[PDB]
Amino acid sequence: DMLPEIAAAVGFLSSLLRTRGCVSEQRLKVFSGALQEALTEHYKHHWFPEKPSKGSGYRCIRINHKMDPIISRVASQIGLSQPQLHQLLPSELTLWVDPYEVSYRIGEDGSICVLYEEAP
Repeated sequence: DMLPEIAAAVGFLSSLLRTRGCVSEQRLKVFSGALQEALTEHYKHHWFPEKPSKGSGYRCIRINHKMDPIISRVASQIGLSQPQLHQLLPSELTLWVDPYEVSYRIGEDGSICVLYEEAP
């Protein structure tokens, strides 16, 4: 039903902001909630538990020269600018949020790390 995978993904980003930033828990709670909501809306029509790769490119969260637009706008709601995000988050991040598995990679050549796995 998407909640756990989205929650794990948002929990990861929130943890990066807590550790690297000086961001209050009030703000981190707003950020976590709003991002969970935003991604739930974004992923609604692009979530196929029986085919986890289907929609994987659409759902993937990327940070390059550009910040991911959903992260940017939710971050703005808690008073973080994109320049700040560029500094607080890893610079070459890919975060895949798929049915039964959330994983990520930092840098084009970095390891693939599994954040969340669960059995269908």
